Amino acid sequence: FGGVSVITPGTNTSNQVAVLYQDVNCTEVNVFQTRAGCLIGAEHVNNSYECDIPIGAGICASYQTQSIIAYTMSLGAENSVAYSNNSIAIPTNFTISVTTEILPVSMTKTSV
Amino acid sequence: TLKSFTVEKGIYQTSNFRVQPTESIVRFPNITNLCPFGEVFNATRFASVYAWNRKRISNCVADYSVLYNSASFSTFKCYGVSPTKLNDLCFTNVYAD
Amino acid sequence: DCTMYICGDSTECSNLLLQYGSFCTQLNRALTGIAVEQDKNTQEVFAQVKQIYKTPPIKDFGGFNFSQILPDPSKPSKRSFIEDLLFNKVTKFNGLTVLPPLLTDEMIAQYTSALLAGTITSGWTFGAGAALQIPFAMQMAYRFNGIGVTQNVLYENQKLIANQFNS
Amino acid sequence: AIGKIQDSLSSTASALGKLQDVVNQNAQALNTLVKQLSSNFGAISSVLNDILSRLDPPEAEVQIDRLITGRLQSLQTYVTQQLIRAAEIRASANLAATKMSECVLGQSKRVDFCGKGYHLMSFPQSAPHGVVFLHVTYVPAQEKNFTTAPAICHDGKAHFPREGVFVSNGTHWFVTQRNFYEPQIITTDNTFVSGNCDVVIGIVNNTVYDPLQPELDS
Amino acid sequence: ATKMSECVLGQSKRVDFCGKGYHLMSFPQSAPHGVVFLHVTYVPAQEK
Ligand SMILES: *[C@@H]1O[C@H](CO)[C@@H](O[C@@H]2O[C@H](CO)[C@@H](O)[C@H](O)[C@H]2NC(C)=O)[C@H](O)[C@H]1NC(C)=O
Ligand SMILES: *[C@@H]1O[C@H](CO)[C@@H](O[C@@H]2O[C@H](CO)[C@@H](O)[C@H](O)[C@H]2NC(C)=O)[C@H](O)[C@H]1NC(C)=O
Ligand SMILES: *[C@@H]1O[C@H](CO)[C@@H](O[C@@H]2O[C@H](CO)[C@@H](O)[C@H](O)[C@H]2NC(C)=O)[C@H](O)[C@H]1NC(C)=O
Ligand SMILES: *[C@@H]1O[C@H](CO)[C@@H](O[C@@H]2O[C@H](CO)[C@@H](O)[C@H](O)[C@H]2NC(C)=O)[C@H](O)[C@H]1NC(C)=O
Ligand SMILES: *[C@@H]1O[C@H](CO)[C@@H](O)[C@H](O)[C@H]1NC(C)=O
Ligand SMILES: *[C@@H]1O[C@H](CO)[C@@H](O)[C@H](O)[C@H]1NC(C)=O
Ligand SMILES: *[C@@H]1O[C@H](CO)[C@@H](O)[C@H](O)[C@H]1NC(C)=O
Ligand SMILES: *[C@@H]1O[C@H](CO)[C@@H](O)[C@H](O)[C@H]1NC(C)=O
Ligand SMILES: *[C@@H]1O[C@H](CO)[C@@H](O)[C@H](O)[C@H]1NC(C)=O
Ligand SMILES: *[C@@H]1O[C@H](CO)[C@@H](O)[C@H](O)[C@H]1NC(C)=O
Ligand SMILES: *[C@@H]1O[C@H](CO)[C@@H](O)[C@H](O)[C@H]1NC(C)=O
Repeated sequence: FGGVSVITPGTNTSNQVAVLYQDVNCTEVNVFQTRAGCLIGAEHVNNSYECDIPIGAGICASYQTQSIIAYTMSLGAENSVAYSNNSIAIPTNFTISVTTEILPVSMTKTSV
Repeated sequence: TLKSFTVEKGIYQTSNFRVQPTESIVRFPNITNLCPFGEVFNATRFASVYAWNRKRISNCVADYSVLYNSASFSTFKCYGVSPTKLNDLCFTNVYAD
Repeated sequence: DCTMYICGDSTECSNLLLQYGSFCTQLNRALTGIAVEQDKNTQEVFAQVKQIYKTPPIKDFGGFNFSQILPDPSKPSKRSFIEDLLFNKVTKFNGLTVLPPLLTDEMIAQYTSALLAGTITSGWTFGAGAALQIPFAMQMAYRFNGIGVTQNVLYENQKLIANQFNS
Repeated sequence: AIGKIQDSLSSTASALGKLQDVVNQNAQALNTLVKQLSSNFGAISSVLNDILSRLDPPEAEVQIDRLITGRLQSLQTYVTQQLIRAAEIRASANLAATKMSECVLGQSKRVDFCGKGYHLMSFPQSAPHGVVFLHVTYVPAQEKNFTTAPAICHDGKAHFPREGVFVSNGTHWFVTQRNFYEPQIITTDNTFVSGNCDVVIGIVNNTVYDPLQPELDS
Repeated sequence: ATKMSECVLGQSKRVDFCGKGYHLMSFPQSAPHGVVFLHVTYVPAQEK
């Protein structure tokens, strides 16, 4: 036995779904085996992308051109630093950026 | 599960996969001895109230449908167990006062 | 599983729990939010850097030794000796399951390696914005000037401070 | 940047996801509390008026006892998540108050406390059941590679910058502030003398201009 | 998260936020279900 989780995009986009059977092998149940369980209906892709629908154990799913794909999520673009003992990197130009940060403050004063 | 006709993008746990059994295995030790319940119920003489008899019965098979189909019993109230689901069970020891 | 925990494999018991409303649903949803939260908290405590920085093969850090904190390539998992020391000192059928984390130990170690490499090679500039390469002696000169100590102290006692740091 | 903020807030409706999640959690808790009234909790009917109209008190008391037992358990459970949710709401409100006090009313030198980059100021905005901060930050854009040295030999003495780091464009050496390229002639009014060249690792040879010498010569 | 953000990505001037003494810079390390920091601090030793 094991839990059943459905991986789907929004119903506005597509009605295609991907089914994950939690913490079981792909024996009793386009099949991808993960550490989180048995994934059926999602294609396996070598390429890594940003996580959209998290699954577990580094596996994330997304709806891309169309079918549901599964991949190991990327940690970001790799950027080596040209470090040496006699080189400095100093900015020559700057930009002023405005960012938006939202924090909840009040909860609805419900009296029962 | 979401009680809605529109599902947003994400993962949702909905049900639980279970393997259903198809074979029924019922096993009891194959004792062919007839149980002495007939001697207990059909004894010629019963003992007194304070000196109540106690018959320990072991190594037998009893069907208990004789207690059902006999209409001579004016008092039959079973308390701790359902008497109809008795032939499908097995017990350690049975005592008949 | 609330249903399997209370009334596993019993239709009458399931019918009785259906009479009590959605207590079963409430406790599963509560554990779903907790399980999401844990991965979320891991995300803000670890994934605060956009790029994965890697240290150069040259270890000329002014005498500062970082081989004990930097990952070892020989190991299949990219972890340090110290990280292995931490990981070595830390120690069913009733419907209870354990969900694996979204980020496992390998990408956690990769995130820590990226943070360490960015810190060592750039000071605070990789967190402020683009990673700017800085010599480590000059970086520690900035840090010493940040606490009211003149940089001449570092530039006269670099060997002593490196030896004390290694010790 | 403010125009881009306006465009982003007009386009992306999911930017207020935290506030929408708080509202949705409150609505779900209230809906659960409402729907729990329909449960029998072992009684023959979930309608109190139906129980009162159908049964005499000696059995109706047992039935309403089961009903109020289930209802009080549901109610105290609901109160439990209400207190917990109020706890993280209080924590978020304390965090927002600390953020606004240290970030709007002042200039916080904490990294990433007021968004990514070097913090200049922030402006709070009213929101339904929340507050929205617009963090104005200083972010570098364009950079270049330069050759640097920790100290400079003038006459065997070690010179260190009072503020900034020595840079070189390949032929000449300059001193500039740390977060912006602005090369200046390395003079005695920019650097201070401490120690000698035999101690500093990686010291180089240059010429330090003295403004007093042309004044004395003229 | 606050300790890593203001202690690894920068130089905090808060007392005892990154260990006893004058904080300079710190190292984060991976741990099971946690994070462990190596705070490098400046401590005076000999006085007159
Ligand atoms: C620094 O960058 C800014 C943009 O981020 C530059 O400003 C632009 O300069 C070009 C000239 O090449 C103009 O056509 C644009 O209209 C300017 N943009 C704005 C918003 O005014 C600026 O020139 C750069 N400065 C340096 C010294 O590189
Ligand atoms: C940094 O310190 C480590 C020890 O903690 C050094 O590793 C040792 O290197 C010597 C040879 O130099 C070996 O004989 C030891 O067996 C090594 N020990 C370990 C634990 O690896 C390392 O060489 C030092 N690096 C620098 C730059 O000095
Ligand atoms: C480094 O910067 C210096 C600035 O002082 C440059 O020197 C000037 O170069 C221009 C270009 O022909 C001349 O017109 C000036 O007379 C020079 N001034 C001095 C004081 O020498 C130098 O060319 C730059 N070098 C590089 C490689 O960029
Ligand atoms: C800066 O210039 C001085 C000379 O004024 C250099 O000193 C020389 O050092 C070498 C190596 O020890 C000696 O063989 C010479 O005799 C020294 N010169 C004199 C005049 O005594 C010094 O090395 C230079 N510094 C750098 C970093 O190049
Ligand atoms: C569905 O998606 C389209 C874009 O593909 C959008 O224009 C439309 O408003 C969306 N409708 C709903 C139901 O959200
Ligand atoms: C699944 O079962 C097969 C049976 O041969 C076994 O080899 C494999 O290791 C199992 N995998 C998992 C994920 O348990
Ligand atoms: C990834 O590429 C290898 C070849 O290098 C191939 O054998 C493998 O099947 C590919 N996997 C996927 C999921 O495309
Ligand atoms: C007692 O005698 C009757 C005779 O009809 C018989 O049916 C019954 O089985 C006997 N006793 C029991 C309880 O076995
Ligand atoms: C600095 O030099 C390195 C040499 O590898 C190069 O990769 C990098 O792009 C250069 N950066 C700038 C801003 O010139
Ligand atoms: C920097 O390291 C190189 C080794 O590649 C060495 O030759 C050079 O002298 C060093 N320079 C300084 C200033 O330490
Ligand atoms: C300073 O002098 C006092 C006595 O006046 C003495 O107790 C103390 O140990 C001295 N401290 C040092 C650092 O010499």
